[PDB]
Amino acid sequence: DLRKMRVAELKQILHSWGEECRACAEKTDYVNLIQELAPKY
Amino acid sequence: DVGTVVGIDLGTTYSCVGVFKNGRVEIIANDQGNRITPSYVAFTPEGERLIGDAAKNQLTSNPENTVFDAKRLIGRTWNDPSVQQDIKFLPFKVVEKKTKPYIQVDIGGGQTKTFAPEEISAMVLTKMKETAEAYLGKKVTHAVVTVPAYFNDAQRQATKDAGTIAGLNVMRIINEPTAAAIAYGLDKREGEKNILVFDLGGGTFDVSLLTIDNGVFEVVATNGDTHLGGEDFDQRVMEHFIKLYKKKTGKDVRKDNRAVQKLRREVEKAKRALSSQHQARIEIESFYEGEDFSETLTRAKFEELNMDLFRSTMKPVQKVLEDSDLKKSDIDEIVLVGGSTRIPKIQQLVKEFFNGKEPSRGINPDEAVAYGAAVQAGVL
Ligand SMILES: [Cl-]
Ligand SMILES: [Mg+2]
Repeated sequence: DLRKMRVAELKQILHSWGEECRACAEKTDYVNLIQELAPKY
Repeated sequence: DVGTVVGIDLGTTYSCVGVFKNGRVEIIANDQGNRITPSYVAFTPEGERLIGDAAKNQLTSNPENTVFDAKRLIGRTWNDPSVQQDIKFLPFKVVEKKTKPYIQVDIGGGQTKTFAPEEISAMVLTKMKETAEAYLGKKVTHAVVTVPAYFNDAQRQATKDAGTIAGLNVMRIINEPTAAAIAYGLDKREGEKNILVFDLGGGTFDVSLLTIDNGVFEVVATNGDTHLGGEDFDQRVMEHFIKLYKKKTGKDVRKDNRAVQKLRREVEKAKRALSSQHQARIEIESFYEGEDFSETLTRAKFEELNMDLFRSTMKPVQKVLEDSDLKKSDIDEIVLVGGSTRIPKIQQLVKEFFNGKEPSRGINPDEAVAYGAAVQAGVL
């Protein structure tokens, strides 16, 4: 699901929530943050 | 408030700390003036704890009480085939406790003590912390720490635990190849690229293929040799000179740790010198039985002694390209890590492998991982 998306799409999801991935070097970092934040949004 | 967050390369043989300020990273010299610090711990006979240069430099008849290479054990179980292999070449005692490898050493006073790998790495982190605090003129409480890409969850957690024991909140664990790429600003450029990180450290060799997609990395393929590094080149030179000295004097110095230590120190310096000179003179006053040692090493001889080891670095690179089905030409950036990458023959092998493409340059390869860590710490 998440792991299949492009980085631009992961960033799109986070931007739409007004959330930022601070000091997130790798795609896994974006995947992990979206999973943790998903029940909020 | 997390204060000034520093970047720390907690390395197998050497460690490095930097801080981001005024648009760049300052790699911080230790109190002996060195921008890298041996990942070493030892004890004086009187029971004083030495960490870093003092620990590595301390001449001893008892090598079994100097601790190093704890990174080889950190986060691993006793039954890990990697541990069972590694303990065979480590001079200090490693014992099972709590299904885990512990390190047993004499600490002075006819007392021994057993330490978890992460307690040894906490001591190294303490020294790097102190290094940073002396430069910054304030306490440091938070850090970004690097690990090898192949580290598992337990190994990453044990690294964080080393940080906790040292009084550091490790805010991010980041992979070494990614850190080196960040150092060179490769995340700030547009487009999709393939990055090959060629990392020949003091003790380990790591090749990592990274992609970048919209400023974000992915570690796609890794290979290397965990028992190939700069110390192996030094050992080839050691063997050459021990053999030469025995041929010349009839004296076999191998049983004599203090003489061996003295030679190893001078060989490390000679090796570094041969990256920029064609000859290096190794001179030790009172080397053995009060007799002096004086010999020269040419770059050609250095190359001859290590040619198989140098060439062996190209196989993992081929394996990573094959695994990813990438042409040589698909590699957009080559990032070199480790001072062994300054060895002219290693530069030439890499250049020839990649059809004359020039690697990234501008950052000391011994410092690049810390540099990247410090960049990432700079946004926290
Ligand atoms: Cl190292
Ligand atoms: Mg390293």
